[PDB]
Amino acid sequence: VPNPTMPVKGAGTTLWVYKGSGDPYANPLSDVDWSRLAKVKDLTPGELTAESYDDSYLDDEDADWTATGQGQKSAGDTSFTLAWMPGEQGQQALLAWFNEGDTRAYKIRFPNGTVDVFRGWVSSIGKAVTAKEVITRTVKVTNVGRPSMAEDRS
Amino acid sequence: VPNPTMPVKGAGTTLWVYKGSGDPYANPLSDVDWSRLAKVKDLTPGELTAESYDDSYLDDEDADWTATGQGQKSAGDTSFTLAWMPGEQGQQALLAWFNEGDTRAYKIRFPNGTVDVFRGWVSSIGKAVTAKEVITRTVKVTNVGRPSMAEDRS
Amino acid sequence: VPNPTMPVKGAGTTLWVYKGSGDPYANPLSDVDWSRLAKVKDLTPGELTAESYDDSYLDDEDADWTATGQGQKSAGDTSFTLAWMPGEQGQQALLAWFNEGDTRAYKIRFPNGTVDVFRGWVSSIGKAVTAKEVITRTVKVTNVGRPSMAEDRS
Amino acid sequence: VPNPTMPVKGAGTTLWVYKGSGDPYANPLSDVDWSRLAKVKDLTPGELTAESYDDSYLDDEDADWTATGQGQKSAGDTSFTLAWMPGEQGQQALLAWFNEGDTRAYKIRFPNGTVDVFRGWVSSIGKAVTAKEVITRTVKVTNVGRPSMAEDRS
Amino acid sequence: VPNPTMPVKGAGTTLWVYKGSGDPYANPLSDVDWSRLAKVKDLTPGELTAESYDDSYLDDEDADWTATGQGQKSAGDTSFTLAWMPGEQGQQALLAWFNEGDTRAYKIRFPNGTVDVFRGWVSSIGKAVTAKEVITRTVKVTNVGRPSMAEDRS
Amino acid sequence: VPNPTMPVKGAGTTLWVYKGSGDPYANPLSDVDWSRLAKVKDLTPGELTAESYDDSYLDDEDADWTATGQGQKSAGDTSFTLAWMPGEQGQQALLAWFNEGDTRAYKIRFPNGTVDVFRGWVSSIGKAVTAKEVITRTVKVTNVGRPSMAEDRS
Amino acid sequence: MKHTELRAAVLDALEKHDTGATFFDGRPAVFDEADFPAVAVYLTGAEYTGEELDSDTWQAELHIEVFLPAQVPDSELDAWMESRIYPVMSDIPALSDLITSMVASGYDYRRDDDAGLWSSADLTYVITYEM
Amino acid sequence: MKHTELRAAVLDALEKHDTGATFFDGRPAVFDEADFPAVAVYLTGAEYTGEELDSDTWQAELHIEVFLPAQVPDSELDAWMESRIYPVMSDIPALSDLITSMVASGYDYRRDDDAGLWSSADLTYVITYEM
Amino acid sequence: MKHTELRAAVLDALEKHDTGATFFDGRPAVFDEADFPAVAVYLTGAEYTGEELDSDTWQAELHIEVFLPAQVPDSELDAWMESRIYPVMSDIPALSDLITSMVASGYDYRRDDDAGLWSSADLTYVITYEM
Amino acid sequence: MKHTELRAAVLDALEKHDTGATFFDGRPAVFDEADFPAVAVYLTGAEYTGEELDSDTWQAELHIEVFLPAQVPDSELDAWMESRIYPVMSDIPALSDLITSMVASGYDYRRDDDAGLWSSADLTYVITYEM
Amino acid sequence: MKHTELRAAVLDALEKHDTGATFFDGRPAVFDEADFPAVAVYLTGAEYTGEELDSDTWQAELHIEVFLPAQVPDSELDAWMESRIYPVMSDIPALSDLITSMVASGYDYRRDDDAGLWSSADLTYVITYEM
Amino acid sequence: MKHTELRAAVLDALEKHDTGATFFDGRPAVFDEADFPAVAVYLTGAEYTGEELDSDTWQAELHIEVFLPAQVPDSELDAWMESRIYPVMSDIPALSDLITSMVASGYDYRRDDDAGLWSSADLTYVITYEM
Repeated sequence: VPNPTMPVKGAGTTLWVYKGSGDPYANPLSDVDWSRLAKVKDLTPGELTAESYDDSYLDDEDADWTATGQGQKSAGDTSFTLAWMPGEQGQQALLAWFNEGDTRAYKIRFPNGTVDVFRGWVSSIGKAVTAKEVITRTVKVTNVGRPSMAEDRS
Repeated sequence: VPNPTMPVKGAGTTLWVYKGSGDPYANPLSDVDWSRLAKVKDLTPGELTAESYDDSYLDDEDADWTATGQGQKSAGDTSFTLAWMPGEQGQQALLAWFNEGDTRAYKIRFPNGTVDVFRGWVSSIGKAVTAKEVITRTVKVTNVGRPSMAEDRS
Repeated sequence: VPNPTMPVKGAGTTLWVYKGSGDPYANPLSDVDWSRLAKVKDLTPGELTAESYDDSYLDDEDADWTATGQGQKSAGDTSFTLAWMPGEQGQQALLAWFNEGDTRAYKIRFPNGTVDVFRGWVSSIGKAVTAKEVITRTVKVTNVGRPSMAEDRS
Repeated sequence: VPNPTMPVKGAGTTLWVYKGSGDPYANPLSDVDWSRLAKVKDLTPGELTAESYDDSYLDDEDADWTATGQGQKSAGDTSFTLAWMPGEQGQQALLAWFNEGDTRAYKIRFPNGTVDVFRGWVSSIGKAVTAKEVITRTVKVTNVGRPSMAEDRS
Repeated sequence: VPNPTMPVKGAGTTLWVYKGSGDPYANPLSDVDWSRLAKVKDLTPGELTAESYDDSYLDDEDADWTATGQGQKSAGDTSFTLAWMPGEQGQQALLAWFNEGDTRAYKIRFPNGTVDVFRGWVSSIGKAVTAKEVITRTVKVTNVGRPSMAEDRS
Repeated sequence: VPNPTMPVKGAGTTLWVYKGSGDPYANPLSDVDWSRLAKVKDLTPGELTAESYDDSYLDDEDADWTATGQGQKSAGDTSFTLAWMPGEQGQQALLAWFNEGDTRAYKIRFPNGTVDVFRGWVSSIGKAVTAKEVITRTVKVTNVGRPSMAEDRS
Repeated sequence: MKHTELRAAVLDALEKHDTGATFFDGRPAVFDEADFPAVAVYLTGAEYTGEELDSDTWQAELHIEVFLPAQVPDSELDAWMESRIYPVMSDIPALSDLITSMVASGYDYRRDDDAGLWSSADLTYVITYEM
Repeated sequence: MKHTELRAAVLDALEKHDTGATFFDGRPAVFDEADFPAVAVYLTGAEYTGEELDSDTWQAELHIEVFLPAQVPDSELDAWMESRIYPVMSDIPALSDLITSMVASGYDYRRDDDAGLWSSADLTYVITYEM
Repeated sequence: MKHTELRAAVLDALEKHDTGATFFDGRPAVFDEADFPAVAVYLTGAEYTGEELDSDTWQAELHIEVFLPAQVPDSELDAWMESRIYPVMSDIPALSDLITSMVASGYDYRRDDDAGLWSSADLTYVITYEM
Repeated sequence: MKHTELRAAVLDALEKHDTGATFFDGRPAVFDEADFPAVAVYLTGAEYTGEELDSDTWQAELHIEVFLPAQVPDSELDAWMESRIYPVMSDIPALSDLITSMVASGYDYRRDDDAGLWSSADLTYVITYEM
Repeated sequence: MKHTELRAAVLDALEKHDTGATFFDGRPAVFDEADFPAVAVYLTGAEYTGEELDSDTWQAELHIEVFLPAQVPDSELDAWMESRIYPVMSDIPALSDLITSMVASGYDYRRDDDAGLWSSADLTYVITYEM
Repeated sequence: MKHTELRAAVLDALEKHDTGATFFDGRPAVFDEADFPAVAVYLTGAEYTGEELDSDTWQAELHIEVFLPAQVPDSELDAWMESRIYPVMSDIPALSDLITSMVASGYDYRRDDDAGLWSSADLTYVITYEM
């Protein structure tokens, strides 16, 4: 039984791409109108970050210690790799996403029962060929806007 | 029995976040009005530093050896990683701290019996997913202003 | 039996170079009028990428989170190494390709049954000599224009 | 028995900090009016260096080979780590040294019988915490002015 | 028996330096008027390369994908190390080549039966000394002009 | 018996510093008026080098391949480490060499029977302290002018 | 935590399904041919992980091993490991309270040729808990 | 998935070619001089790979071992290992459904010097599947 | 410091709780079926750490081993190891004077099958002191 | 390719020079005092390299082993190993068709002290071919 | 340099302190129960380190082993190593001439269970000298 | 090159100094208590270095080993290695023509306790030559 208040294991995580019309943030728990990607061999979600803003004047009395405040936040870049399958609809959809410029929505569903949602455009598409291994497809997506985190919903 | 004179081991260190109204430096030994972060897997406290100020005039007799004095000190950045528990109040508090710009006070309580207090804002929120491992939340905090060290109190 | 849907194993990939007259994208499945490179020891196909276009105006309501759009895509660089055979037609063709600047077409045929087509000019030709190992020829190709992926055809 | 004319084994080195009034270089062999730091876990003394002064004109007969002369020498930075003892006098003295910017004198006493003296201000104070290890305090000192080497006295 | 159209292993490669008067490219298979360097411990022939030339006008219809053509080719740098034998005429010739600025022709003779000829000047002369190893002389040559490859002859 | 023709082993190399009046290059085989350093634990003689000079005009017919000629040569930097013996005259001489700006001459005598001579000023002086090892002194010398190589004499 | 509780929980969740086999708790397991289907559960090789600063963490390996007579076809042994033991051990509500993380490890077969009286097959797990 | 299915799928397509050899399914195999050229197939050393996030992955090593009388010439064993087994084992149409990846590993020879009753030679494969 | 006082301190702090067991100080320990629940304490594998420049540091492993009759149930050893030895061993006021650092390490069970007369289980610690 | 013709080629090129010794093709070789020199040739330890994408590659070690009576002087074994076997094995026109790469490896001596009936010395090669 | 000088220099200053024990110089040492407290010094495992270019350097391990009757309590052995041998071995004026560097290594205990006649414990050192 | 020449050169340069000891060339060496010192020289473990592109290079270990009766004091063996075998091997004019590089390695002692008839000590060298 999934429990948001206890640690889980990463196994079982699935990746989804929104296709259709509507608001992706409205019902992230929905599974209708959501394409799915099969057998992701690795998945590293993007790292949220922000840059420092200097808060210092000439009139300030104390200047021994620096003082900075949060500046402009930005969602990171999400990169995952998955088995190369030119026949499936999901990967043809991925290359359609890359070839024509667009910012779509993708979603991550942990075994914990919470759901993480992002919006962005894809930036890189690569392969990996080896004599005795499965051909893999490597994808990197650059996020835009404000992500809807997993625990915004309680 | 805690003993400041003798060396200790790092096992048993706990981290706290100040919530409420008052002066965080007034009673760092206080444990009331202090939220706690549970299940921390790593903790590297920030490293203090300073810049070099050049003290050299052309009127000086000797210039064979450089002469520099301390410049502007600055508290470092504190980073810790902890198990992903989206149901707990502490991590929802962390993400609330991140999305809206603010600077608060966090505290480190060693088993030695001394207490370390900083002030800063959060700069990064990351996550790590693995097939056979617990999902971990990685946090980085950029300190602001002047810290209150452990042995400022005697 | 080749099947695009199922995962494939990397063994069996072959590389071809277009020579002659026609349109390289007209029939990638064709094997006539296509030279072949024999016994490559490694093959890393290029990694498609794109650069960010900043989408920011001072009139916007919120500037907390960055917003960018896809910029100028570009095919990557393809690098492969193969056994040094100075007397063969294919490698003399490679050196003619390098010395006389041209943007020809090369093709990768996976065992999966799909075919990948690129266009570019060669940027590096190198060699590796060892006391107890086969002399090898290392090649790097810089792609140009818009490539023809294997999944455009269905 | 210590002997400066023979190789020595590094074990047994102790470090001292001058406190009080007088001239630090007057008697480096003195042990009165010198505080001591307890059980340093590592100690890497600074590396003296200098920069090149270009000695070139257009009137010189030959310019095939470069010609440079010594420029501005400078003492290095001394870094040592030692066990965290927040209650002891020496480490409170270290933090007083860092917070109120001053340039003092520190000394290294080798088992060989020679004594090394430096002068500088502290540039970094750091800490390291581990699950099953002793909490350590890491210090970096930036030297200033002219050092007094061990073999200046014979 | 040497055969160009088969893989070969690099054992038996010999390096030669042209001394005398004539055209080095006239008969690279010749061994008369060609000094020889003995006891070479490593040999990495130079890597050919080229620069990218941007071919983009604002009048073009499409600018989604970058378009670049070959720029300026250049032979690489060839480096080899060989045992320190100050008595041999070859190494005295090498140091004469270095001290007195000049560009000459050097040649590589593979066991395969083909011959590779370059032209360039020397850029580095190093040495390596070890307690239990043979003193080695390390040389680096910067090619100049156009090389004459192995399979330019058929 | 030393033989310049045959390769030698690195063991037995000794390092010398010239003191007195005369020409160091006159009799490098001399051992009178030459101080000696004792127990060098490592010795890496500096590598000679030169920088490229562009040789290209607008009137040149061929511009596909780059053309460069040798520029300004320069001797390298020689670095050695040796056991710390503050009582010996040689190391007091080294520190006298560093403290006051000067360019002296140092010489390397291989077991092969040849002698290598350099001229330069010292740039770095450091130590290395370890609980279970000999205190070592690290020296780095920056060469000037034209070195007299071991193969200039035959 | 207390190894008694963990083994008790595993055996409780493993007994509910019909197997008709004697179940042994702990290393000492003495049996003749009459009670041949025999399943023994034990913990081995505990260590101090030292993973988290907050509280203690330990690592131990959980073993489920079944005994079947020699010369039984390998196919039959395959069945116990892949049809009976694997589905029950994936989800057990009782374990989730005590164990922070459970990870599978490969099962393996061994036969006795000195005397030819038994042929076992154990399934290995890795347990991370708090003591 | 079920090791029974995989061994059956291998043996079915290994039997259609005429070899005139007794085939043993599974590890236990007992014979004598009369029925001697005997080919046994078994799976050993299963392990949890944990390669992909989506679902389970396991690695097991597939074995095809052939037993021939001692003092048989070596060249005869070469033929059994290359000509008969290696071509058939490359492409099994019924295999591709169950196995995601099958990688060859070298075969090796061993003889019995204790008593001189048997000489075997097994081909080893690496199987990656889903359970 | 000297190993004698360290073992004396640990045995003193371990005897206060009632256990009704015979405690052996040092490596040699000879007994029979009468005084079976014996507990022996010894130090082994001392080494020169060479950690700090100031003064000498050494590492040694501290063992606490308890002997129980063969065929005693496993769960009994579990309790003896955890419930009795672990709580007392965590905090001992006398130790902190001598030992600069004390780290736990896993306990392990060993049984005897050659003759079936004993079955022990020793908890291991790592000690860093100054000599 | 097939191991048979490779050993055939080596033995053919090795027999032309007069040596006056029996040659054994393949691993099994049974001999007595009269047939003392012996000179057996065999292949061992084949593996799948997977170096090139185009086609299959394998590695195997080629052994040439010579038997001489016990208590024969060491220098004789040397003279035999180098002078006879090394020059012929360097260049063989027949091998170059089959073997893509042949690399030497050191020879080694071994004597029998259990009974003192034989002393051998084998030269080892590494072969990279295509199957 | 000359191992005889080094062992003599150790034993001379190891003998001045009153111990009343037979001292053996070199590896061969034969005794019985009468003259039992016996301390033997030997050098083992010499090796060419080649640390410096100027002159030859070697590493050897110095051993000081003491033999005590079997079933002696561990307390007595601790005493010889920590009270009698460690303080004397730290500073020897004679060794200062011959030894460039001498680093301690941990001592260890061992007992004889085959026959129960002896129990020894050797302190180990690492010696770096010039030859 | 030819191992015969190298061993011959070493033995020639080693015999000129008076030693009064039987010298054995090559590994086979049989003797009894009369002709005891019995210095034996042999080469072992030849291998293909593959260091230089120009020509072949090999690595082999040169052994000089002396046999002395058991229970002979350690210091006397020390003498043979330090005062006899070592000084002669530093500079030998004959070797310099054949060997490109000769590097020392530590000598080591060994005694026979199965029967107590011999006690040897070999000095190891590393040889890099051309073949």
